[PDB]
Amino acid sequence: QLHLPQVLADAVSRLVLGKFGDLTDNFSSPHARRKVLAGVVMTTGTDVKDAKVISVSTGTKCINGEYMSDRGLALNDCHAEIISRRSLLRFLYTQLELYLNNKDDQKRSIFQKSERGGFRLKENVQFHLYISTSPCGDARIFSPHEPILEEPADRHPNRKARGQLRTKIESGQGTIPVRSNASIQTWDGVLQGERLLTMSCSDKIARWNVVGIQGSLLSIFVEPIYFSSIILGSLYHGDHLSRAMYQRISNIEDLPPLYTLNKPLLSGISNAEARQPGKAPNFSVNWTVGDSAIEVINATTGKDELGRASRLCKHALYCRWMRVHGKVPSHLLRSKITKPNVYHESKLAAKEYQAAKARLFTAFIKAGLGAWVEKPTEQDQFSL
Amino acid sequence: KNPVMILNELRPGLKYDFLSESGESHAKSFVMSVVVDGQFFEGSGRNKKLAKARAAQSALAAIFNLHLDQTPSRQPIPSEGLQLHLPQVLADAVSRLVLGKFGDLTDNFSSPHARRKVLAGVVMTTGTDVKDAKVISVSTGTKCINGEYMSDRGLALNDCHAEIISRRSLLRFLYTQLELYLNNKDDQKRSIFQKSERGGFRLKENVQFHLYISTSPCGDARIFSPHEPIARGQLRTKIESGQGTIPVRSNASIQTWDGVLQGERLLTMSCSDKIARWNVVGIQGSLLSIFVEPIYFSSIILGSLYHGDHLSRAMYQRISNIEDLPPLYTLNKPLLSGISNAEARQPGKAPNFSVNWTVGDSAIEVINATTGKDELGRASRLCKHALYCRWMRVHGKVPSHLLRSKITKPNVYHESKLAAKEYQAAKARLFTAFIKAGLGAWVEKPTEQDQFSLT
RNA sequence: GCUCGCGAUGCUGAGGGCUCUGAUAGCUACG
RNA sequence: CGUAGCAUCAGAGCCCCCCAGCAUCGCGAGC
Ligand SMILES: O=P(O)(O)O[C@H]1[C@H](OP(=O)(O)O)[C@@H](OP(=O)(O)O)[C@H](OP(=O)(O)O)[C@@H](OP(=O)(O)O)[C@H]1OP(=O)(O)O
Ligand SMILES: O=P(O)(O)O[C@H]1[C@H](OP(=O)(O)O)[C@@H](OP(=O)(O)O)[C@H](OP(=O)(O)O)[C@@H](OP(=O)(O)O)[C@H]1OP(=O)(O)O
Ligand code: NA
Ligand SMILES: [Zn+2]
Ligand SMILES: [Zn+2]
Repeated sequence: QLHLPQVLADAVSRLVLGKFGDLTDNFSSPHARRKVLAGVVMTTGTDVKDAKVISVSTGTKCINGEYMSDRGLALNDCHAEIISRRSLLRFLYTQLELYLNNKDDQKRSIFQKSERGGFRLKENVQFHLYISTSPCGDARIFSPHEPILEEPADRHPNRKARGQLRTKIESGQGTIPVRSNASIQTWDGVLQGERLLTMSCSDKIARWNVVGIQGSLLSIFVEPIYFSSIILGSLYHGDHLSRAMYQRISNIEDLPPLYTLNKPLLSGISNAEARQPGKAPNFSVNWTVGDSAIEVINATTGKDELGRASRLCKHALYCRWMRVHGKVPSHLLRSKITKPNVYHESKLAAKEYQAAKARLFTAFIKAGLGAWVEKPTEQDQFSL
Repeated sequence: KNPVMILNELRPGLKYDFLSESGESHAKSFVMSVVVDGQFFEGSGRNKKLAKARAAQSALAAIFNLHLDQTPSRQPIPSEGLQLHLPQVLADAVSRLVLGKFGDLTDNFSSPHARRKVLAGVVMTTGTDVKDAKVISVSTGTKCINGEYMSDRGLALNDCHAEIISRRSLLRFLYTQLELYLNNKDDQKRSIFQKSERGGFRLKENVQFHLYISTSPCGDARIFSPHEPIARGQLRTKIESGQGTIPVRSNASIQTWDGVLQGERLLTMSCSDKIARWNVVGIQGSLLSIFVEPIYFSSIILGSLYHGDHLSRAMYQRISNIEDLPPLYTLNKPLLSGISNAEARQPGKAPNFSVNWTVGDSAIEVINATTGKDELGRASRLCKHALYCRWMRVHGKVPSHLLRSKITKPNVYHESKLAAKEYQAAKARLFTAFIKAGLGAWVEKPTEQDQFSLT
């Protein structure tokens, strides 16, 4: 009921589990089967009374190359922790609309207006990420197993494999370094059979630890937001996790003025979670506070089982962003740059988020850790 | 509704024969057959139930009327003279023929070179029957030469994407056909060429070439989403490493030979764009155009990744604004079809070699895609030097008054090419059409590569 | 300490095949 | 009113084949 780091971790684990149970008919629903669960919890104080479960999700798979959407209707990455961040973005958009509904609703929105233009979180509002296991890539690859009291730390931390950017590789096991032989995916290349490379969860969480979790579109309204803590339900290796999350790019420099290399609390839970039996389900559930029920997405297609777009896809998010843009006065924008109303350009209007991304990519390259691998440029050239 | 189930309700006593299996892992291919009302049908797929469902598809479509029609899966018919059969049946015939001949050249798909990502081929039609179609050439490959291996003297291939190799081996077929006409007064009836009223030669009537590619060609014809089938036509260049393409920016300088080893790479055009180019200046190239009138593909069959709207854009529609073309040149609008038993995607690395074979060769030639030369470092039969040698042989034989464009004592490859006045003018109009459509400059590779001579 | 080459034992998303079980939509046959 | 037999999903069991990294250990070499 109080908040020192271990009981905070145990509390967020408790909360995400319990919310998941409520949404799955006390874990009796067919959509309770999972190999990885992840969740976001918001805190407003030292009291579990004030702590609320912002989102929950599951999933261990990414999209098949054939199913990338040139309209932003599919989910590329259904690892449970990626999905939980996207559900958090739905919550952030909803809180912006709650804010500017009327001057009486504004006091219940988590945002205020900011001295530097745009909007920011109100004080002592924090976000905690929970994952039932360690994130693929640098935080996991070297030790995919529960730790032991006997020699817990890494015996070879100076190997060049340590810290490397690594891609999930379509149809292959493992997470693969960005070998210096090629770095450009092409849309036609991938449809043909080049395997879709998707940066590992450890790398995405490092990137969120530089540019914030709110993405580029939301940064046009809101100052960057960062996870206060990362809590792992099993497979917690501290040296590996802290390497993966921030310590490998401490060489980053020249970040634009609100951005920083965030170093959230990392922690495991008291009673580590149990490896779930059975095959891993091919679906991913997701829930954001203020939803009546879970949404279930087929991870390999990026869409629900009837083929509808997720409330979490590029296109739905873009639509949320436009709803808010329409209600935001021109003077209150964090960027007055004008860009056409296509997903890719609208993102380019986040000039200093883009600059931050550049410093990130440079830090990895200078560090010898490889060049970040992006999606085919055609992925984001769509309109509403 | 599921085809196997519908056919079971129709003819409940179903025996499906399992015709054995090919490949392993993702390159698995099963074939499943059934006999309905006396006729014998086939289906191909990665897994038995898909092969079975496609056999049942052939069944219900052949014995009864068609099936589901997604719409992008249905095909643009050609510009005029809808000659050769139903579009789908011609498509499936062509794809079977190329796939068969590839089997023949690879000891029924067992040889080490049978493993491939893209298979392409050219098939010649001479009548309305599909009995006397004939495979002219067969090729594979999805890689290009590295600039470290380009030749100042014409001994290396630049581009080994399957369809490009297919066209060049076609050119070998065309030199052979002219040599056939010339070397004996009687072999003219056997040839595909005849003398042209405008001078030079032209193809005999109803001789058509059909291009087959196991996938939509790289570049603009592939920039779309296969499962949302309901988008701007830029030019693109192949990238330094691996398959696929990126669009060109019009403001980048044209290449100069040493300076594109020092700086920006020696970029090569995407297959979608090269095939639009072929739809304007024809497939025979410039040298052959000194001897022959322009030749055009009549069909383009895609063994997978077919979508009618985007293929149409990439092949002709995106330069429908071209005008002022030389005599005999046109914007060719061929048939665009997919096939019934479409190929599955095989995620994985593309092989490093390119197989090529023309009708008349006795065995495949295996080229290292990255060196543009064969297994033993020799120049292939397709490189610029060898083709110019064929062309010079043919120039030694044509009387000077039969040349469609006058040239005497040819010495330099580039000079001989420049002699093709009208072809170079059609090339100029194609480049103009692309620029004025807002789609980009053609990346002309440095012409110092063509400053060489036979001896 | 690392890197490179060779070797060994394991670890960690695809494809394929076969068997069982429940539904759902069918289709026959018989009393 | 039942039983038997002849596409979908959904779950379970037994196999085969990848994947390109990673761990641990050996051998040779270089820094
Ligand atoms: O991490 P994910 O949840 O999978 O989504 C991200 C996100 O794109 P979307 O929020 O539009 O889906 C990034 O965009 P930002 O949030 O940083 O604005 C984008 O990176 P870019 O903005 O630089 O395009 C990145 O795509 P990429 O992999 O090309 O970096 C993409 O990750 P995935 O492509 O793996 O979904
Ligand atoms: O089949 P490709 O590999 O695409 O070869 C063509 C062909 O070159 P060669 O005939 O010497 O092999 C073209 O020549 P023509 O058929 O038009 O005579 C030439 O175009 P030029 O007319 O400008 O020589 C073009 O090169 P480019 O892209 O520079 O126009 C070149 O394609 P590659 O250069 O990519 O091999
Ligand atoms: Na990107
Ligand atoms: Zn992950
Ligand atoms: Zn190509």
